[PDB]
Amino acid sequence: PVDVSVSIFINKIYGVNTLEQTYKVDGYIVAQWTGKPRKTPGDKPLIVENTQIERWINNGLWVPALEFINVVGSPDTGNKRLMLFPDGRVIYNARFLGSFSNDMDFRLFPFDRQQFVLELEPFSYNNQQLRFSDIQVYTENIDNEEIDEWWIRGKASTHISDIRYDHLSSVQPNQNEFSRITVRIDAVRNPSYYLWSFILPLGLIIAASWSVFWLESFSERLQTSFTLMLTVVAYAFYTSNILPRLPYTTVIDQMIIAGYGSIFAAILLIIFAHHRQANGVEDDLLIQRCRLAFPLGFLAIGCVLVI
Amino acid sequence: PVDVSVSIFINKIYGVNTLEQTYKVDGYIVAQWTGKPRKTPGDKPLIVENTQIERWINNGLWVPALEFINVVGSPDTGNKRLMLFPDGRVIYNARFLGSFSNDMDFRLFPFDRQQFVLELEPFSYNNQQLRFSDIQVYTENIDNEEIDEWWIRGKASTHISDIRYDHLSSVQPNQNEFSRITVRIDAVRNPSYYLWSFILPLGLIIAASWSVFWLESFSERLQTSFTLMLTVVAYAFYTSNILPRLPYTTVIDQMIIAGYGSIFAAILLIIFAHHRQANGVEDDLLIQRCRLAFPLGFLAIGCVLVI
Amino acid sequence: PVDVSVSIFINKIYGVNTLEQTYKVDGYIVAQWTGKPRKTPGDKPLIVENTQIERWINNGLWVPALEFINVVGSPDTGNKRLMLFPDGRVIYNARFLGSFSNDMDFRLFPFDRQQFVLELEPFSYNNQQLRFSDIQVYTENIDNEEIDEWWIRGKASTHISDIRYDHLSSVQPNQNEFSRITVRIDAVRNPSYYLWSFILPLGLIIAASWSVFWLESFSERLQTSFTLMLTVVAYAFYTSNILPRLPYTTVIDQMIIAGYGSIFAAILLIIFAHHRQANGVEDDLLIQRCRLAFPLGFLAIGCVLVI
Amino acid sequence: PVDVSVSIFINKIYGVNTLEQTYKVDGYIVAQWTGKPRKTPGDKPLIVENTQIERWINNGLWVPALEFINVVGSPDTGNKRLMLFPDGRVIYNARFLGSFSNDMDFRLFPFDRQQFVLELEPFSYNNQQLRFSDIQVYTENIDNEEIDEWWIRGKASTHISDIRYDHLSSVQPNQNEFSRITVRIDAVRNPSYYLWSFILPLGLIIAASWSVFWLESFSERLQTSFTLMLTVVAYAFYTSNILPRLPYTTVIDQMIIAGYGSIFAAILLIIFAHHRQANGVEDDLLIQRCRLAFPLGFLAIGCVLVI
Amino acid sequence: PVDVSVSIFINKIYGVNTLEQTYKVDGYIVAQWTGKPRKTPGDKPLIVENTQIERWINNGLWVPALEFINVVGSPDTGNKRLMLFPDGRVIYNARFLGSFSNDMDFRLFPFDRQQFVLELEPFSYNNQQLRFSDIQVYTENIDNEEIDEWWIRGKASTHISDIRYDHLSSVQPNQNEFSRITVRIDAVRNPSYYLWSFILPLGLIIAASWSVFWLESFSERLQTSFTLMLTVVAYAFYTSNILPRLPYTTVIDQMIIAGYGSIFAAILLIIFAHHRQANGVEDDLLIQRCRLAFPLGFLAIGCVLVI
Repeated sequence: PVDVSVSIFINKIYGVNTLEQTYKVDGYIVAQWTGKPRKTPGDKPLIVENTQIERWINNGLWVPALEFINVVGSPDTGNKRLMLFPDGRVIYNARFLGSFSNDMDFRLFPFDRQQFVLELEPFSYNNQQLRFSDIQVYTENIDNEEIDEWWIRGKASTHISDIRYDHLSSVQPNQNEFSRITVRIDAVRNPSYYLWSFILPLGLIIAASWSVFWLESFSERLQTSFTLMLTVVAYAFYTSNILPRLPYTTVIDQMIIAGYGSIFAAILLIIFAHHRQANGVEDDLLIQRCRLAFPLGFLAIGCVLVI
Repeated sequence: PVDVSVSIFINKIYGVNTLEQTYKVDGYIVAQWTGKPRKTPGDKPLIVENTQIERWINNGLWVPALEFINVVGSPDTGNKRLMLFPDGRVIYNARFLGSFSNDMDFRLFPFDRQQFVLELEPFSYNNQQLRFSDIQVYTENIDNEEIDEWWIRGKASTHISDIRYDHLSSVQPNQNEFSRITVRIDAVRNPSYYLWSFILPLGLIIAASWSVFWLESFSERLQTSFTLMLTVVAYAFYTSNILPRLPYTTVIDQMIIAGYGSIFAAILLIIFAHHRQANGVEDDLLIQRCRLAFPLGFLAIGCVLVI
Repeated sequence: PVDVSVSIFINKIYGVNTLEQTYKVDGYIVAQWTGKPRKTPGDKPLIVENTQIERWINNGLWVPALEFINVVGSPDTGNKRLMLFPDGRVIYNARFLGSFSNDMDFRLFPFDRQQFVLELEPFSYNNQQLRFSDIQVYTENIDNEEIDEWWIRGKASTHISDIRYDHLSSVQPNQNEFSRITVRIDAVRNPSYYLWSFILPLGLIIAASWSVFWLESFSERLQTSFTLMLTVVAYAFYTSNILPRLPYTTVIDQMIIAGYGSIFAAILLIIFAHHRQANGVEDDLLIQRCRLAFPLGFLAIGCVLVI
Repeated sequence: PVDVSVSIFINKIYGVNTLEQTYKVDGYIVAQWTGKPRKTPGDKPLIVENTQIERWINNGLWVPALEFINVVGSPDTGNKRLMLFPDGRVIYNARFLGSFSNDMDFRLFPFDRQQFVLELEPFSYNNQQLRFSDIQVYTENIDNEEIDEWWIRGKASTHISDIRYDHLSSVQPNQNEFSRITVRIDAVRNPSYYLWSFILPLGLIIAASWSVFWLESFSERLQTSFTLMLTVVAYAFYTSNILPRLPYTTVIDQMIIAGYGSIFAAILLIIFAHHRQANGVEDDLLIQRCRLAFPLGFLAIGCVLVI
Repeated sequence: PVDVSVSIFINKIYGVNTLEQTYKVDGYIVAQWTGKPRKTPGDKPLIVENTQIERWINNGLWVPALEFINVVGSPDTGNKRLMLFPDGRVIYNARFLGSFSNDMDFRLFPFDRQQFVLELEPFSYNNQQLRFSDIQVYTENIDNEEIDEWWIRGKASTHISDIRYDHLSSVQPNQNEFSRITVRIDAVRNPSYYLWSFILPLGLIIAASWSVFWLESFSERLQTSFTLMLTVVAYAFYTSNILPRLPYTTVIDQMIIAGYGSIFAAILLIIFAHHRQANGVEDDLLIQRCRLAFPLGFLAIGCVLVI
């Protein structure tokens, strides 16, 4: 009933792939388990680097394949080493860089929370069980991440449960429960850039759109609308090119629709004000003085987007 | 005439390449077939991991190469294992990530169907036959697809047919029929994002184009048209940059031309309105009152685009 | 002087790189040639799959290297198999996918003609000759290129010629002539998409530009032109991002320049209309009525663009 | 306590990945260390190239794995050679190209300060220490950066420090201190292109925005403001697409937000001038003559962005 | 002091990386050198293809590793063959595809002169020299043609000089001079595409920019200019997106600044014309008649930019 200790050193997470739901993790991994003792050179432990390891297997060294369950494609294995002890126990060490997969919601784009997860599990062993799992990191929050991508409000989160896999259990009846280490790391999106540089300009554009009501004539009002209309389309484009592509509406992406709407609603009022009259051409007394009433109407509906 | 069991675990479909007609499939695959019984260590089945497998072949172990017929390029093979049973039967297991090809129509872009398909067939064996095929997916539709991209409808279509391959049969007369597994999965595109953020703004922009007939003057009418023209071209760009590039007209793309036409037709009326007159000056009294006759004409053309 | 029959199964191409002049080809290749007989297990021919093939070479099996002359970089060799016959003849089979290069003229962009080419020739053999060559495409022209950019044309083209290579021919005097299979498949560009969505709106835009002459004033005429100018600049951008990048002027690219001229010519006329008078301020009575004389002037130069 | 001399020849930096904080370094690396003396063919030193090196290891030649700690994924090892000297000493030479990572502040974008760094450390040895470190570079500052992208202020550097690694350490009590070479090179972004072609055009536009106050009418003033609004949205787009993507506000990114504001502030004054009056419609006599008082207000706040 | 002849067949140059200063070269390379005579099968020369080569080295065949000094990462080695002669001399042939680097000045962007370079040098041998070097190019110009991106001013140059490498000269005292082939090919920029399709439209816009002086009113003049400003920003974006990214100001990039200035300068005159008066509102009679004096002022500054 083989015991396996596991420790995973995390060096770097990088590259969220918003569409494919994919991120890259570089780091090391450690497995420790005790086997039959052997004579080593001297009596100090014997060290085996890279290319040499595969040879020891051909002479009867059992070395379990540890698969990353949730990695997308075999990861980049850097240097790898074995530490064989004269008393038997064996240490497998390897550096990796791999593209891992997990479910993640991006609907709250400028203010995200995400959880990056690793799932390690032996490739073909059910009564070889994973003893304990450990990780690390070295950072400081809240501090220097007005420089950084986002804050890692969060920490370790170890699991290591057992998985059933109820399919073709008759291949080996009664035994198909595999030991799976699961690690998860929480993180929040530093909104600084998307607020200071995206949320703000869009609102001003939407806000400046309302100043159309202070134009004295009607032709002035209506013609200006199409320039404001064009202004939203441009900002919608600048939004879409730079922001990460997604198959749903982000908070920013909804704000873009809010601009498209606010200007189109004015379009209807500007026209309906002209032809809801007592004669033929009269801008309805009290109607064109929604100058500070359209901003109130827009802000009122923009508080139901929150809850 | 060797019998071969096959089981295919499907983990993930992701990243369709609309231009090249290509999608990626990550998962596992299993092959089982019984051969001459042999002595294993103890009497437990023997487990052979990764590199050791290629060695076992050099001692005369026949292991059929199973090629993916519809894969584009050799796939990324992760971990692989053999299970040699003392009673003869052998279970080949490997994790695979590969880019597969299938016919895909994207003309109805925001409302696709589609069928993701696998085709497995031994690389050099016609008597060796595929016994039975199974597929395993652990997803839920419709449910979390507001965070994903696709809705899946079908869920397990399996075939296992036979192929003729009638070329150069005199090399071996009478025998050239191969056993081919066929897996097919139906799926539908989540129209949500392209409606709320692409179909929606485009219609409003096209709709606002019609309000030009409510401009009083003719210089206003004709001059304003050119501003609307620019608005469509801009939105065509924003459409073209973010939407997946294709060599045919999508539904949006047809709606995009619909705008281009409405504006050029409006241009024609606006000018024809001015010089289809009685004497000096008269803008044809009723023709500038197609204010809600141009909207009706467009929706009529937008209902024959559907069927 | 060994004879070698070769047949090339072509599966798909699909991904043209217009700048690098490059297309991808996936398919199979077969080589058959008769050698000294041998004893096979039983008397059935012996099958060798992939890694085992390289083992047979180390025991003196000569397997000629067939190089793709016009492939850019080593192609992806999928599965490969040998067929060793008891009567001597040997069949080499392999699946390939590679990016090939050929000269391709794209000057007539929306209406291209191309020739996709494979060139196979042994890597180091002058008196080992290719017996006869075969090509298996199956597709059905005119038909499905409604969905794929191209259109298949004339199909199979085989040569099997001799090459001189007169440089360092003194390295091996009197013998430097190689047997080269040459495959060529002609193709035409499906213009449907670029017409309905690029050529057509462009014509509408250029046509609408001429309508400036029906604007009454001169300040109106000149001012509106600058909006038309910006409209043309926008369409080049929308064109340039989506269309395939090239180092020469395509047909579309020329049509784009026509707008730049028509507007700049109008700018000059509209201004010259104002200051070609008898008295201070009189728009030359006939010249501003080139309203349907710019439409005629444009079309005359666009039929000398044809020949 | 094995001594190892190290010299790292740097051939090329380049291709900074501003988002991933990543740069590539091409060059050679040399390891020299004296071992048990013996006999070479003749007495000239023995040279072992590439594929041959891997053979020598299996007969007991210890060659330590030198890992690039800050490389992202195993780097590309070009050619490698061993020089075994008859007096014992051995020279390991290999050409490498790998993607290295380091912390990079880009908040000062057009005037960045970065430090590209190598961190070398043995993969599995605690009393085998790095003797001395050398680097070779051959550059000139301030001079060729007319063309080169990077001004260098420092003249390389070398550390060769000690690392604790206080984890896992009871596996080997008393011994867990590793030797790490650190090489660091200072460099700056060179403002020429971003000033002459990005900073300058932005400033001119913001200045021209203020000339809106010199329009006689109010409709002229307010309508034109929306045109300036549209222009800024365009320029933010042109900046964002071409400039390197970052998760924070660069100097340019800050300058962009100021433009968005100046127009919205002008819009408000233009309006407040109109309705901060003695009657109902009088542009407040002094306030619309902030024509050269908005420029003064802009220049004063743009000096607090510096400090 | 072994003599080695080298001949390099060049098949294709393609894919300039303007930022990284990098180009791709596909072709073959040939090495010829005379050694101890050996007995071959029969007396014909023996041919060794690919995988078989590395085996011959392990039996004492010395084959020098030839490194491309300015190649960025180890290149893709296609097929390789040995021709061992009974009289001793040995011919190494291999097809290579690799990414090479060189310094490239792009400041005169649309009209460059460039020099593509290969640099070959043995990896670990100082008294084995390159006898004579030959390369085969077949590049005729002016003619090729009809147009392209570069033209060819020659065929090549062939140094084959001696290198010092003065760092660590005591590794082997008194002998550290290596033989390095240097091949260089000159090329000139085919400007055709960038003139007709980029330079020409800019001039029309810049020329049309001056037509603002023929606008009658001042509100006409000043308001219209803000539209012209937008036109340049649009064109800079379209320029920068399609044109190759660079770290310095191209000729085009300066022409873009020339527009930015001419339009901003017009703004200044247009306003100064209004307030350099005798009464209060009189447009200074001669100054607004710089309509064809600003074209003259602009053309003069574009001729000292030349020298």
